[PDB]
Amino acid sequence: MKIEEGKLVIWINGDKGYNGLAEVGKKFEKDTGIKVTVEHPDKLEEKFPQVAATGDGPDIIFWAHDRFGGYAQSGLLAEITPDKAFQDKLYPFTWDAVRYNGKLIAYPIAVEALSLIYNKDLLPNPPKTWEEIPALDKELKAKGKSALMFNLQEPYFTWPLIAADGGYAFKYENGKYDIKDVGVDNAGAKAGLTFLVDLIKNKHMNADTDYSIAEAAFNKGETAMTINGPWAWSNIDTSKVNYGVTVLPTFKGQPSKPFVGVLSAGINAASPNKELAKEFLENYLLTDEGLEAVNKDKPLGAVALKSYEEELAKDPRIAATMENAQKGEIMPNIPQMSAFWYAVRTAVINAASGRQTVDEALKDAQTNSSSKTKEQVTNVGGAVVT
Ligand SMILES: OC[C@H]1O[C@H](O[C@H]2[C@H](O)[C@@H](O)[C@@H](O)O[C@@H]2CO)[C@H](O)[C@@H](O)[C@@H]1O
Repeated sequence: MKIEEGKLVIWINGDKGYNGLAEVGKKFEKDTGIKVTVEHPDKLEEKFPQVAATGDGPDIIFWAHDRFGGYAQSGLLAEITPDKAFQDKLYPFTWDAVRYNGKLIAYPIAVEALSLIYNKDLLPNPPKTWEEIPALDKELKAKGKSALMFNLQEPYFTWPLIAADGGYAFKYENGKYDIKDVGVDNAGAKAGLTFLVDLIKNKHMNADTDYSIAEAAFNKGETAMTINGPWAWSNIDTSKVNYGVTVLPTFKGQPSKPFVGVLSAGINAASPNKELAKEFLENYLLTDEGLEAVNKDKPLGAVALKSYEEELAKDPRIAATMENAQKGEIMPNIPQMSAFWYAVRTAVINAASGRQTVDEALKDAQTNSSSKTKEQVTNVGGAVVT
């Protein structure tokens, strides 16, 4: 109703291959007459639940699977209906990532994990440990370069270090995540965040560094290393930088443990075009030709579609992505994930900027993460005085 019948509107993050996705949309339109419009709103993962709560928003939303349990619990995502032959085309573990309360609530697209990206002309042998980074930066600074820059504003990028020596989100046991058993303020989490904060205090990193600042610096050759996902490789290809993609550094001898996302496509529960969305996703996007179009724009990572992953696997960068994914953990998709991420975002930004100590910051994050959230998608705009 509110979403227009007879067309598809799609939202996807602006760092992904939205132009390639639009090409698949234009093919669909040429074949079927059905217009497909791709948009990449800022903060789409916050906008979606707000507008979808009223029956508006896109027909299809692309995001990592971790947000989708919350959306489904709120009644905002449709159960999908792929048949067995279709399900056979994708890796079983990717279907598990989009299963919520026994139901499939999105189409898996690709497996995303962070890797260490390095400039082979500044650093032909990248460091195997976090511990050696301060000395490396000291050496490079004397010559007008830095060792490492990555996004310090989103906790996704610092999580691998927090988790390395023992940090965790929710304990999983016997078919359930226990929201009362959270691992954000244990000794391992404290050790990792303390190491990051010390890097900042010793002027090896800047607390204000964000995604754009880090990407620009790496791609200009000002910093020897960054931490990012497969989507970023396209812009580095364009840049003058000769780069490699490798395993994340260890911390206290333990592998960094990135939280692994499955980029997924959910169908708005209010869409009058659920059948059109199914046809588009199963018969146009999740094909070798469709994924190629998106992947050529911005790499997806290790795709869920078996036939195309076999092609993409011939690539040391994908081998590295998989190595890092296997050392980390697939994110939970439970509704509590939103609270978890907001809590850890606050702790990381506050500790990095010197607004809180590490102990103070993570104690707060532990409290909010483990608080069973009576969640609402209501807002002030619908409020009425009674
Ligand atoms: O930083 C917290 C943030 O992490 C994840 O978002 C990732 C996403 O998985 C990637 O596809 C890519 O877009 O980078 C994002 C971080 O900027 C979680 O998916 C998200 O819920 C969480 O807020």
